[PDB]
Amino acid sequence: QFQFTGIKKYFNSYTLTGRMNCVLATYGGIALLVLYFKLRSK
Amino acid sequence: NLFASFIAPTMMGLPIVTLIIMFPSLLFPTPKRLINNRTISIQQWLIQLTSKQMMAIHNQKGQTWSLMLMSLIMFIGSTNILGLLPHSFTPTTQLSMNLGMAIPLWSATVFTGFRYKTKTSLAHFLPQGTPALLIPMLVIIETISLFIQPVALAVRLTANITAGHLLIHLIGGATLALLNINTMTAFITFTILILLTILEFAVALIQAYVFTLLVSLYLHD
Amino acid sequence: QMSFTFASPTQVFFNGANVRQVDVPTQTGAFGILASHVPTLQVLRPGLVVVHAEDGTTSKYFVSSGSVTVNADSSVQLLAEEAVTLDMLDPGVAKANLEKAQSELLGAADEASRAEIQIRIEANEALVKA
Amino acid sequence: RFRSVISYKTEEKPIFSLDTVASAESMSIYDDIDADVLRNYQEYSLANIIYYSLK
Amino acid sequence: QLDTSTWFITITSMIMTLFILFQLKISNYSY
Amino acid sequence: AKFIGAGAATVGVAGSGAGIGTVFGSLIIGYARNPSLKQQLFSYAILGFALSEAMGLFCLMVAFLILF
Amino acid sequence: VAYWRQAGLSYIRYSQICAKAVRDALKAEFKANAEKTSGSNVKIVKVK
Repeated sequence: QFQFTGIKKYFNSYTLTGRMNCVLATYGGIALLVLYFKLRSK
Repeated sequence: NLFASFIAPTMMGLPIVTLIIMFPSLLFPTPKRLINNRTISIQQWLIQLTSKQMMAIHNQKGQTWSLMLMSLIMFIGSTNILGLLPHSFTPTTQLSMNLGMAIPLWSATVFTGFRYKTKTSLAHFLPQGTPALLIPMLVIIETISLFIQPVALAVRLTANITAGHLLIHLIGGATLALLNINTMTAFITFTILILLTILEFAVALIQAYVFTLLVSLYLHD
Repeated sequence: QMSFTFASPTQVFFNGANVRQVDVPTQTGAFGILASHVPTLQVLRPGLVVVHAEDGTTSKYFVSSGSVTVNADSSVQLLAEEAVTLDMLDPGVAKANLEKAQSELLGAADEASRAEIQIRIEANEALVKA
Repeated sequence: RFRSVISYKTEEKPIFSLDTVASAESMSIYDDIDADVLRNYQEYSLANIIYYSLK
Repeated sequence: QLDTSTWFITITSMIMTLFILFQLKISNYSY
Repeated sequence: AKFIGAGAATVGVAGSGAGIGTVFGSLIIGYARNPSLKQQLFSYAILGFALSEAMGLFCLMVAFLILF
Repeated sequence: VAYWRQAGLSYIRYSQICAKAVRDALKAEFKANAEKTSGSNVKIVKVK
């Protein structure tokens, strides 16, 4: 709403590199899948 | 028994980990006047004092990261100090958020270095100067040394706080048990003495966590 | 293998003499000089300096302040403001001066003047030992 | 400067009592130095040169 | 105990708070 | 037997940390006296660090061999 | 740095004090060296 314009410069200027959270998401998903498989094996 | 607080993501009918982790922000009022009350003047003086001691190394590009680092240090420091309360629940105990903190910033630095200074960023693996004729041996040393930074950076934080709380709980249990058999105030003396060190041990961890990232960023900037 | 010159603003004791070793009570601990010692530059403190001659005899002198210099070769220049021998000293007057300087400490008011008094008591206590 | 009972010569000598200029490459051979020591050493060298000139 | 494979909520909430709340409040400062 | 042998042989890498701490400490004090000669000091330091880490790696390899 | 330093005292002042202290301890027979020292013969005239 009225908060995007406050830090819009930051988001589109310098956090471009820091915006790579894909590695963390993939690692978390893989860990969760492995844990689910282990739990299902029982 | 002992492992009750740690494995307890804010037990309730609906999880309230978000409420617990968002609570510390309701202690930093935002300034709205030229001259303000006492409670915010100290905060801004402290922020000014801390800023000039750490971000005074980077030339121009590292000055952009100033807001992120100050926010990070204030957040971790506020989270750790609030956990000393008798029945609190420190979110920094959990490994999940520690793992979700280290990886993004480390990745940002490492592939920011390659984007602009690829020639020099590739050279940092080989130590500067002539290292005799042992080049292939140390080349594989520093590259594996690269990958261990986030793991240690998370694990030390995940470990030390739990160790401290375990010590406090065990000493409390010990001083409770010895009430029935004989009289010994040495144990409560140990507790009150250790509490000072546990109180002042958090801020050192905050400082080390921020400083290591500062050094890592400055290398590739 | 040494050229030692122990001079004073008034008289000269040695001029290019060759001795085996010289022991100096400088600042920041004692010292020992033999053969090709590493170069150094240090000031002195009130104490006793002994010089070992090639024959084997040891000559003794008392030094108040000055400078020490050992150069690249085996050349040593020891220039001191004072250079005296014990035979012209009185131990009793030394003890009396020390006794007065003791109460001078409590007599002092300001830390600079008491620093001067402390230098006084340091010199008096140093000399009464021998 | 006194040269003979019937002649004399006028001369001057330089002073490098500044600490910063003293700390140069050639001083690296001396290996037990400190800033305080060099300050005291220059202090003494000044009085020595003055006394020699008067005499 | 610390590894129970329920790590989604904490990461989401931490990202939200750190990257919105604290930066916005800390930006309104003078020096 | 394999598990306990592996768990006992892994201890030998402890000395590598002490040696690394020693060499790096010497470089710090050494640089303080003669900053001009910082070029030659490193070569020595690297040599020592590499040698100690090689000894530690050798012990680790022996432990891995006894495990398998 | 010693106690005399950081106390308003210079090395020359300390040398003067120690030399005076040593000269005091001399025997009365040899006390003619005060004539030789006689360090006070120069007056000071400032610009204003």
